[PDB]
Amino acid sequence: KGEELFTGVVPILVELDGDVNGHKFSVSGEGEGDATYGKLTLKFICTTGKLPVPWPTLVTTFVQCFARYPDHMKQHDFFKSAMPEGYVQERTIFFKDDGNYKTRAEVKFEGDTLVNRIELKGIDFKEDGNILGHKLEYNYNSHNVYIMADKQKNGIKVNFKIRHNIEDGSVQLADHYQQNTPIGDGPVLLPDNHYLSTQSALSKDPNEKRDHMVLLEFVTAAGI
Amino acid sequence: SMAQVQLVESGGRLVQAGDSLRLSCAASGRTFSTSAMAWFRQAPGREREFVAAITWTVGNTILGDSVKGRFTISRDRAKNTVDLQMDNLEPEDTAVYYCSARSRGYVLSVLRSVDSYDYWGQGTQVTVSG
Ligand SMILES: [Cl-]
Ligand SMILES: [N+]
Ligand SMILES: [N+]
Ligand SMILES: [N+]
Ligand SMILES: [N+]
Ligand SMILES: [N+]
Ligand SMILES: [N+]
Repeated sequence: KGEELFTGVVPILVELDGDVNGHKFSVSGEGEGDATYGKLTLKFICTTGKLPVPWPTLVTTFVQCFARYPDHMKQHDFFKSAMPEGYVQERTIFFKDDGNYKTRAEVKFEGDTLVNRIELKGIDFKEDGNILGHKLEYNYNSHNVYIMADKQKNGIKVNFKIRHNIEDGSVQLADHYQQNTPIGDGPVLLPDNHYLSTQSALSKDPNEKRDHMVLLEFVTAAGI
Repeated sequence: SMAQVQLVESGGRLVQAGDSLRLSCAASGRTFSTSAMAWFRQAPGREREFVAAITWTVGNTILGDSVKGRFTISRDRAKNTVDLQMDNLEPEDTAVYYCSARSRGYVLSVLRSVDSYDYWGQGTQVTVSG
């Protein structure tokens, strides 16, 4: 059982290659997750210069195997059950009245490090809009992440609506559609319907000259 | 969207004991998913034997006991190659050298085992004469 890999603190590496309206960029990240607390801490650097999109729009792309599954729900932690071999995470993210991100990720162990490698593609964004015009506040809210099994794909289907606070007091919704399928052929837990209560907080390293993001996530499963 | 990866070894030669040689492997296909690559070697009448492995993201390396301090594995993610630098070659290094790759994630201990890889090249011959 993959649950075993998560009983202590696990180091994490993150790598993302992106292209939004033709603007290419790369990000690298490191930190650690502790599933016993449901805690994740990560720092990201844009290695190509300036990030062409707002940092909060990439938060959900930048490892739900670090959720805390209460003991009575351990039967439904598909994320852990897929490791070490790992799992594919794909999303399409529809920004209300704007463009969309499509993403492709693999989350897996390489020895003692959990690795999350992402490709991201965004298109049809307005040059005046909240995203390309950098009108999102640098902050994040709480959301519920709804998980249901997908028996035919041997995986899960996931959906939620992220609320991005805009600097003029409006809110920009980002509608997430998500699926996850194992990478190995080992058996995986297909869960009953449930959700992950997700909270996050963004901040900055003042000793960091490069464009960057410090990310903190707290995630606990619920609904059973 | 295909998982298939293809591996092409090169560089095997006939060489004198105490010489060095560099082998190279080229991966293509869904290289995005690669998580480890490795070199094994097989001599006639013998089981295939672990030589060296390298984790793909970080570059952590594992060497088989009988090449420790002589062989060096390294990989280049931009070119999707993994090279095996063999110094101080001995007649007993004579074998066909195979390149392999894994895409599933793993704990480190399974990487020495032939059964832990999803893709294999067709080998390149190394002969060491003394
Ligand atoms: Cl426009
Ligand atoms: N930002
Ligand atoms: N995201
Ligand atoms: N999890
Ligand atoms: N909700
Ligand atoms: N939440
Ligand atoms: N492919």
